[PDB]
Amino acid sequence: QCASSPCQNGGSCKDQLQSYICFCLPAFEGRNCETHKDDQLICVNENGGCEQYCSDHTGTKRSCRCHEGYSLLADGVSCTPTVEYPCGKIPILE
Amino acid sequence: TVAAYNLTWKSTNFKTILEWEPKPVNQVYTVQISTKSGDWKSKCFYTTDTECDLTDEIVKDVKQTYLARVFSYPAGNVESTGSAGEPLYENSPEFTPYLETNLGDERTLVRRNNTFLSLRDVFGKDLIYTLSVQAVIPSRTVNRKSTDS
Amino acid sequence: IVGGKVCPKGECPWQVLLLVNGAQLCGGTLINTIWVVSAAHCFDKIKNWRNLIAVLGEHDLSEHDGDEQSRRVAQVIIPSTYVPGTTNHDIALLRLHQPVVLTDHVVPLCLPERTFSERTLAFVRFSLVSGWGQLLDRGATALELMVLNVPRLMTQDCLQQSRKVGDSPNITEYMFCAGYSDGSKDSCKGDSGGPHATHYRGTWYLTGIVSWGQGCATVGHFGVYTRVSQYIEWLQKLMRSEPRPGVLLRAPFP
Ligand SMILES: N=C(N)c1ccc2nc(-c3cc([C@@H](CC(=O)O)C(=O)O)cc(-c4cc(CNC(N)=O)ccc4O)c3O)[nH]c2c1
Repeated sequence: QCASSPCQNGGSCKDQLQSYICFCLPAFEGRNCETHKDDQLICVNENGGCEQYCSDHTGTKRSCRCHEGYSLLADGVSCTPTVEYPCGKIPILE
Repeated sequence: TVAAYNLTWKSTNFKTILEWEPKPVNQVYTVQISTKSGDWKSKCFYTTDTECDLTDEIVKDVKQTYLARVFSYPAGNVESTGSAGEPLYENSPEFTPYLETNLGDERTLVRRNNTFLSLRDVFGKDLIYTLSVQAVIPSRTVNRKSTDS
Repeated sequence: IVGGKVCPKGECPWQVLLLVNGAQLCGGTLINTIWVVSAAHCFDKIKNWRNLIAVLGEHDLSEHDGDEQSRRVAQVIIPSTYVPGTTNHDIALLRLHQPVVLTDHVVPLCLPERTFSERTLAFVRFSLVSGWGQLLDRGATALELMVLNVPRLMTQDCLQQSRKVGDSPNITEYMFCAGYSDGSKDSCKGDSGGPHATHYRGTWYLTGIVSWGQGCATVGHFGVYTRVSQYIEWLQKLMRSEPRPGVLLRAPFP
């Protein structure tokens, strides 16, 4: 259980009734702090962090995109409208 | 593809894992968790494991009641969908951490501004003990007493 | 809309109202100055194909204020797979005669990319449905625009929670269910054709089209919406083709 240092990536173990509990560091999760949060940057995972569209690519980071009427920004994720009445925006709440 | 079954929530001091069956033969699983009226967040993307650590999410609001589901996809065609063009899944039981996690000054997997909270910082006056000691939360319906030392 | 509220004037700017000879027909959504998406079953009995108009900027059907814009519907395109009288492939793309002017009361709803819709919007829980249709199963249609926030369901759960029958259609992959089964909230007749809009990181997208249901707010039932994700390709395509010489047009689907 803990004697067998089961918690990876810097986690701490707590023994239990045979079991143990691993307290991970902010960037990992899993029973044994083994999954790395930082490696699931895919479009099925919270839209890749993109504001509007996401494209995953082979061996390379995913690219974020914007809808017609909007332009991608410096950050690479956010979109801004390049028009007056961009679709899906409510002018009286803008 | 076969749907997962026996989805269970194993939880102690808020470390919450969901487990299910079966062990997958040429299929993978992805899990989604939500609150009754929250959007669904996906986790353990296309794994072969039959467990998923959902601690990070449930400790955001330990007093919410979460529901989770597991999707099954053939491996390779992880875009497999069924007749109503959606992926095969199965739901878990609801889980209200604050009322169903098992207990064991202790730290819990609950975190506030980056640190961990303690059994009392989480249960305040709902936590009493026994003498050998047992921790009891009399304001519970299930898992009201911990184990002993 | 049974159980909704009044959509503040200007907050449902993509809402369209269709009328035949002055009489309320269905609802519809504005995707750009000359294109509107509605529900194919609304044209099953239109033998006055020119007396069909679409209104934008509309809010209160009793008074006229400075906001309404009206256009005739030049063409109505429905999937070649839609069978008149049925609920499957219940989508219609309407080409207006002249475009509308976008104003603070007339803005189009983003037609999302399919992948984005299936993978991200579909798991957003609540979306808004709107219209001037009946306020109770066989009650009075509304005068002011009504909007209702409904939660979406994956079909397994819909099938699992619905009281088995009526001579229902099936929930195909070209539909989806949203609503409540405790008979409190739902869309109703007169709302058909309008939108099911999802809010994602600041923009709104069209995820569904009010389509059918067992009554309106019937217990043990949810409302069924056309799943738009399955038609994006089709729409976009039609929106980039030559006008062809018909009022009703049946376009090949897929
Ligand atoms: N519960 C829900 N979420 C709904 C939502 C929208 C809706 N629209 C309807 C419509 C039902 C009908 C009935 C009649 C009834 O009163 O229930 C029918 O099929 O004859 C007709 C509808 C029609 C039908 C037509 C023409 N098509 C046709 N087949 O006759 C035009 C406009 C409509 O509103 C309709 O939208 N029902 C519902 C239920």
